[PDB]
Amino acid sequence: QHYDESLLSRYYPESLLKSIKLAQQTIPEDTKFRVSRNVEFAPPYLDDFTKIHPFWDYKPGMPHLHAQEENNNFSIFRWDQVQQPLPGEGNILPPGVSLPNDGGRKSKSADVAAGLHKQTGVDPDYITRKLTMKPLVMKRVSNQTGKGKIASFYALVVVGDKNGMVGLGEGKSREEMSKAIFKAHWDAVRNLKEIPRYENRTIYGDIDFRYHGVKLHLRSAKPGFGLRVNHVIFEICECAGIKDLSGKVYKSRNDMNIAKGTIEAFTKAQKTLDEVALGRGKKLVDVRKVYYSS
Amino acid sequence: FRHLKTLYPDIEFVDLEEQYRLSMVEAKKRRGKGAPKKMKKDA
Amino acid sequence: STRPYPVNVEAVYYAPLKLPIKYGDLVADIQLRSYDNENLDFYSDFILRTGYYLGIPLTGPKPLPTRRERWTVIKSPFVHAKSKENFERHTHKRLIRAWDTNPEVLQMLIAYITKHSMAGVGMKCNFFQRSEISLDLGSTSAVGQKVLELLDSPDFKKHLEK
Amino acid sequence: SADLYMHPEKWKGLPPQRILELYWERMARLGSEYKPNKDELNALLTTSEYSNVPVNDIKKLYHRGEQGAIDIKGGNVNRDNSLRPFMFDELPSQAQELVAQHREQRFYNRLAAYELPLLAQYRQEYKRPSPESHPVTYRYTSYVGEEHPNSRKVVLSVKTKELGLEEKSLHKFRILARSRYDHTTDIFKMSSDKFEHASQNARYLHDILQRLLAESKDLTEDDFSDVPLDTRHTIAKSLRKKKRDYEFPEHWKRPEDAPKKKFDIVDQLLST
Amino acid sequence: GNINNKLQHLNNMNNWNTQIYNYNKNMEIMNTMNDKLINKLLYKMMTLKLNNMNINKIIMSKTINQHSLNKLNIKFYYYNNDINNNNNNNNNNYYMNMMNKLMNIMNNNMNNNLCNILSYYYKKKVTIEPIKLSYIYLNSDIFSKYISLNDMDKYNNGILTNYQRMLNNIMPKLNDHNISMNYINNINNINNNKYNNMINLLNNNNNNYNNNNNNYIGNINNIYNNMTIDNIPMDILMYKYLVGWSIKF
RNA sequence: UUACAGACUUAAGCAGUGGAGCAUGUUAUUUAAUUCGAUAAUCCACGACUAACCUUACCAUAUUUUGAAUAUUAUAAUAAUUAAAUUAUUAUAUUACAGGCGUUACAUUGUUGUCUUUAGUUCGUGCUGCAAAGUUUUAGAUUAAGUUCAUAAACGAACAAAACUCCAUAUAUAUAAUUUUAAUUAUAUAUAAUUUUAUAUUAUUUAUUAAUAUAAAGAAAGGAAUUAAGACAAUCAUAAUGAUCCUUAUAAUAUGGGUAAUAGACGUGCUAUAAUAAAAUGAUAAUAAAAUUAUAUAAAAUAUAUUUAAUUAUAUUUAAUUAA
Ligand SMILES: [K+]
Ligand SMILES: [K+]
Ligand SMILES: [K+]
Ligand SMILES: [K+]
Ligand SMILES: [K+]
Ligand SMILES: [Mg+2]
Ligand SMILES: [Mg+2]
Ligand SMILES: [Mg+2]
Ligand SMILES: [Mg+2]
Ligand SMILES: [Mg+2]
Ligand SMILES: [Mg+2]
Ligand SMILES: [Mg+2]
Ligand SMILES: [Mg+2]
Ligand SMILES: [Mg+2]
Ligand SMILES: [Mg+2]
Ligand SMILES: [Mg+2]
Ligand SMILES: [Mg+2]
Repeated sequence: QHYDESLLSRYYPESLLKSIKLAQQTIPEDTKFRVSRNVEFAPPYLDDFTKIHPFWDYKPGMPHLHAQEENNNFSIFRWDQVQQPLPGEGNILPPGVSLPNDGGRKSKSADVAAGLHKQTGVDPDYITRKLTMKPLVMKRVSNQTGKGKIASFYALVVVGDKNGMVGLGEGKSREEMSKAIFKAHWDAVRNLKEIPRYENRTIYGDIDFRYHGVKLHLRSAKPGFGLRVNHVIFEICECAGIKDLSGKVYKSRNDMNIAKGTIEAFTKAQKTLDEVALGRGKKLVDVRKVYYSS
Repeated sequence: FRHLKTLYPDIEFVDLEEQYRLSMVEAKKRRGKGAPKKMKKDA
Repeated sequence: STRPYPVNVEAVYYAPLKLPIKYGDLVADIQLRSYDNENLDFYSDFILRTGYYLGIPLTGPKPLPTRRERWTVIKSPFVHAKSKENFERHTHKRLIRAWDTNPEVLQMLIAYITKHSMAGVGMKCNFFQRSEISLDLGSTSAVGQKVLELLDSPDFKKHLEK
Repeated sequence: SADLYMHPEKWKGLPPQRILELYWERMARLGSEYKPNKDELNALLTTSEYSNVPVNDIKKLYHRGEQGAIDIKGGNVNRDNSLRPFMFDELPSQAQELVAQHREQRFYNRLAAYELPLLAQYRQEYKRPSPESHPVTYRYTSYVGEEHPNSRKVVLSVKTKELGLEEKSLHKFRILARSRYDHTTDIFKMSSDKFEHASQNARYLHDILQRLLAESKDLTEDDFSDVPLDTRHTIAKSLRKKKRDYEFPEHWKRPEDAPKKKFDIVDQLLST
Repeated sequence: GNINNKLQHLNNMNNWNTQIYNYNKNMEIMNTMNDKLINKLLYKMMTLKLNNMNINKIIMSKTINQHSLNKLNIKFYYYNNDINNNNNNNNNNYYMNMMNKLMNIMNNNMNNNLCNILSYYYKKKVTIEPIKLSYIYLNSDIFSKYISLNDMDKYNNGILTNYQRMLNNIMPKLNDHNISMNYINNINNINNNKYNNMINLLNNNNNNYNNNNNNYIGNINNIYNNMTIDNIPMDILMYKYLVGWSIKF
């Protein structure tokens, strides 16, 4: 289409009007333009080519194959910065990727909380605020292979909220011990269980439990007695919220099997007073508690 | 490269290939493996 | 009213326009050569656009037979195993012909396209000038000179004496 | 102005960035021939606020140079950020090559949109030389942007029957041209690249043409009418080119078997 | 599509460091030899010294010699780590560091610019375009030169456990498949935006006899509606993301 | 130590070759030199992109000595700069050196080679075992063969094959004012197949199946490149780095010679040992492709061998073309 100078003079710069006039006097209005399917001369988008883009066009004053300035008339005298910054926002960050501005600020508890929430539906806030994690066993194991000895880091950790909920987790990593602890912490939260506690301080009565080669003898204790038990049992009691306990481990004292045996004993070897009363159809009275009641 | 020290007096260029050779010469002098003094035709 | 896109900008998005040949007087042959076709074709398209505005009827780019050069490099084994790597170079050729144009306009075409040439493209131009049989004012080798000098030197004159 | 950078006296009153740009231009354009000037330093001190550089430092930096800055820094030990993490702010060099390709395309597109149309001012109407007064054709060759020995070559070609020679003189002309005449095409072609310049070679061929025509038109002594034209050279050339000189027999054509255009009402109705 | 667009493929001419064609083969051989020699010379001009203990090594890629009919453009990528004045001040705005002095003799120096010297060696106009790369892992040639020449104290007694770790955290591990599929979706969207534009411009009618020969669909604006420089170019550009890297010592 | 399958190889079949002369490489021997190229007992040291000079690395004789480089310090000749000194260039001289086909019994690195590996590792998660660990069906089916497809408390990613990609082939569009003509072509772009469907037969894991044949549609029938490791070879006269040795000589130049010697031996070729095969002749000229021509390709013609002429060889002359 051929347009009158008035219209074309309201959209295009004066410097380009002469070129438009000459083109409208050399190309007949009835020109049937054909599309080339061998050579693509124009870009894949529409452009009047009246403005120089700061990025998609050559930089004015910069030397290059098609620079029209004389060699003594270039205007780039500083070379410490990139001449043509990226267009638009200034970045090419892929959709769904984040610029790594900050590194080393992650909390492994928050990483465990986010992953478990997505995988199991547990509340992240409870994991990151209510739970305490204590490593119990940290050793290196090795497998003999044809290539050679392959070492691995083994971590056994216990987590708990100090209010009845405790869990045991194990983790392995061939790379570093920190990765093994992360997996163990992850596993421990998934294994969280509630343990009955008498007066939220001790166990119900005494427990004689056999876990593989470990013989566990645990006795309930008076208020203010403290934890007088194997060190492995001490850590578990701390996380679980057991304050008063006495006990002795016989036969095997393997730390790993003491920890698992203890967790199992607290669940499979205890019976609440309420559960005993309902099963037998009898009333069970705590004499010490009644003595100080109204 | 030898013409650069007069074309551009302001800039100080370093020839790493030449510099490497000169260090290897000094090293051999320190080990006693230097080059024999060349005989003079006058002799 | 939307922004008007004039015919000059629109032409860029379509195949280059060609002017009809009226008389058929071939005035120039422009042969372009490159080791790759992509710049060769793009530059050829630009020449057709330059000629159109200059009023030069142009034909082409006619593709001419591609020349293939080959080289075989025997490798270290030469044991009749994968012991001969092959290499090749292809010269791509294009011919653009100009018709019924005055010499001055033809020189403007060559000057402009020379100023805005692409990397790795070569250009040969054959100009054809029709002239009259009789013109006005029209349109010794080094070895021979030395031979005369040598034959005058005494080492040769001393024998030529008759 | 282009020469403003050479006149630091005239920088006073220019905006802060313009003065710095003119200071950078004088250093780049002069290089080792650069000598500190008071006027230049006076203008740079006026930019201590645009850059927030202490007015004292400017003076040292202007007289010391990089060493001065290293002293102001207090040390020369800057962290080695050679393996720093990528901030998705720059493009790979291979992607920068594809952007350069696109910068070139846009450069040519802009020329075709607004620069090529201006060439229409130089259009000249073809002043065709009459085919009868201008029968000779001089071919010149130009290798653009190259020094090539063949650029000197000039070729001259003409149809003998357009030379205005009588019958007897035309025969003598063709006899004396020998291998330079092709009877089949009637073309007399001679080329010369003996001289170093095309103009010299063009004159040389022109002079030979006049000499050949003069001898051919001087039939006072010999006309070489007894001597028949020798075409052996043309025959040898013809044997090296394949001749497809066979056409479909006319008595084999069956025009009655050609498809007959059918009647399409739609096209017949769409035309009215 | 990919090879018919300048933003979606690398021109084969770029596969060669000397981009030239001369009818005179001897002149082509000479130009090729001149490009290797100048490349070696430039490698020797990259090492600069301010003082005995301030040696700045600029890492330069191989040169791209673009030989056109009228000029020769020598394009190269360079990396420089500014270790002398890497501050937050604007003191660099009042002096020319050694790297700026070196870059300004390529074209700007009025008396002894390297371009004029080379213009006589090549007998043609010569321009030099230095292009700065900010990271050393954006060009394979620069990356190899840096390691080879500057990281020797890290791998001369085995590859340091920290050195290797840095060479493995350079880039976040982008998902190539998701990036590859995002690119293909954008192309389909752009391709379907132009087909819809024409289908609409045809169904709306923008000589019946001429309606069987010409293929002109209508105004350029309508055919390319919603296809501008602000959305098409950056989405189709290829080789935009580093997705893999293998280093060896 | 058992069993299984598949290899590479094997022999089988077919078509060529095995001795003679000569060409060429190696060995041995000879030689002033016949430059260099191999030593942990099967065999076996091979450079045909051109060794008269050059090449050249070897021998004889003669000759050169900071040499081809960079720098230092002097001396000059020269041009600028600066008020005669400075700086530039050049030459000469000076001394660190330069140079070295000297050294793998000169240590490492490259390079390329061969060589197995190439559906297997590592990682994430899940699951089993108190645990080291394992991740199970499965010692799956199928193909010439990861070939192709199934399947299991495993699932997925990366990895690489594969896909993909290019070439060829068929077709479409564009380009050529169809005398640069081969339009029966040239070369850009696009499409096509890793073919498809019905039917009968034989097997099957018998079903929505393979092997088969039958019918139909189709131009459709062949190739290329491709991972990372592991174990091993080569001096690369095809690039390095160090150490080590020569420095009036193990460096450099010239003339001539040698690498071309000849008892035996070996490899690889050429021409032959005649009639399913050799030799002549075949001009309106039976029928190609791929290349080459500015450090050129050389037409036709004439002359001589040489005879009517042709043929073959050379000379004379140097047409056209630096090229669809
Ligand atoms: K001889
Ligand atoms: K696992
Ligand atoms: K034809
Ligand atoms: K010899
Ligand atoms: K025979
Ligand atoms: Mg001639
Ligand atoms: Mg003949
Ligand atoms: Mg021919
Ligand atoms: Mg010799
Ligand atoms: Mg000799
Ligand atoms: Mg040495
Ligand atoms: Mg020697
Ligand atoms: Mg377990
Ligand atoms: Mg799996
Ligand atoms: Mg020999
Ligand atoms: Mg024939
Ligand atoms: Mg002849």
